[PDB]
Amino acid sequence: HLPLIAITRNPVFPRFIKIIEVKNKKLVELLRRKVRLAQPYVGVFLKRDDSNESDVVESLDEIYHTGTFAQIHEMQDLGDKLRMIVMGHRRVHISRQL
Amino acid sequence: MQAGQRVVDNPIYLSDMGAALTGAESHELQDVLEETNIPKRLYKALSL
Amino acid sequence: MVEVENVVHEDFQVTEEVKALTAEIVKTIRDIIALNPLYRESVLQMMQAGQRVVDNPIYLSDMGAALTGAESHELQDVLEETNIPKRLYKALSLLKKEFELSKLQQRLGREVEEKIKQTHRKYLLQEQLKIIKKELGLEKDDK
Amino acid sequence: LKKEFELSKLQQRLGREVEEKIKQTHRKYLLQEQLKIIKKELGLEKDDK
Amino acid sequence: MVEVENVVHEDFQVTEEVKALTAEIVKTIRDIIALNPLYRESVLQM
Amino acid sequence: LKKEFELSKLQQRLGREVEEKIKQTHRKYLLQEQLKIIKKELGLEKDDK
Repeated sequence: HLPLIAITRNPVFPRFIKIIEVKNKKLVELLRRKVRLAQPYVGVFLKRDDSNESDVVESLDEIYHTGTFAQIHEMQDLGDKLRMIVMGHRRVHISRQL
Repeated sequence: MQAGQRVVDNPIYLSDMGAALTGAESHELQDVLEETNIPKRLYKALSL
Repeated sequence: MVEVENVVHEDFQVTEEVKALTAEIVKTIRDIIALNPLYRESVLQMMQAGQRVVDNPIYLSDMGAALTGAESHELQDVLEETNIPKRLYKALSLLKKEFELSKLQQRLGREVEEKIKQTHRKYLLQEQLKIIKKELGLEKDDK
Repeated sequence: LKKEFELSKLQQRLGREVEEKIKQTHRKYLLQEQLKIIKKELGLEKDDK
Repeated sequence: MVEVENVVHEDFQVTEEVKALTAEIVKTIRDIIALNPLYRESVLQM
Repeated sequence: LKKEFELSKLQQRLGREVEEKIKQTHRKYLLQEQLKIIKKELGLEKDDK
């Protein structure tokens, strides 16, 4: 029960290290709320055709049903304020993502 | 990471890393993900 | 004077494998700026194809084609082209056309300099031969 | 092995010696060249032809 | 022509101080390839 | 440590003595080696005098 992450033109092939640098600054709020938790983690999904930032937050069927949970490595934030590292570790097909 | 070392204890992960080199659009990958059987995805990958 | 923004820019809906030629354009630009450094290479690191910050691909292709040293006429010719792969083909052609000359000049410089080295190195050997013959090949003294 | 080794080491010493002679040539030329420029800088000196 | 592998190779049973010379043989080989490099040095590490 | 160092010492001395006895080969042999080096360094054909 977390908002979907904004891939923003970044394909994350299974078992393929990837970096995500969204231009929006609202996902960092979610990144700071997870720091006090014992185990740090993030989930990974892929976006469908006709990318739209308003559709990622408005409806939840746009995203495909497959998903890939994985563990966070380390934050850097060299240039932007949202420099998360992503990985394709555990593929999953959630019964219902909504 | 070679195939002659027999250290590829989880082949699916290596095959996914190898299939990532394909230039097919992401949607096509999702279509490959719909496949459950292993030879179906292998044949689709070869076709790709 | 009358003007209108008739900037045609058709592109295929499926935009996954269409940026691979762009990948080859930036690879040729990386080879042109590495083997023939013109400008700093930090700008290529600032504007990458993996950042998804290329909101205007036509502009990115033009900026990449701008490093080419081809005459202005060629630029006009690239603008005359309407299809997108034709201009990409021409931009790559401009890059390779410059690249051959660059490679010729670089090979020639290293080759000519090595010829100078083989000149003077053989002279160093001849100098050692003389000095060793003018010293070791004596009984008491030359004078 | 030692018989070859002695000749090899001899050749290496001999090569460095010729190279050091080139250095003793040019380093003194750098010093003397500096000397010349300073001697040329002292106004109008040094009887000419 | 008749032939036989008369590869003589006598060695003393006590093989403790006989390998001390080997250390000098490899030290001389390392000095031959280090001070007068002829061949690659990867073969000596293999 | 004493016995092993004594082995290394007797070997180092034996090797120094054998090496000295090999250095007994005269200097004419060394200059002859350099002479052959001169003969196979460049074209032998001097044809000057």
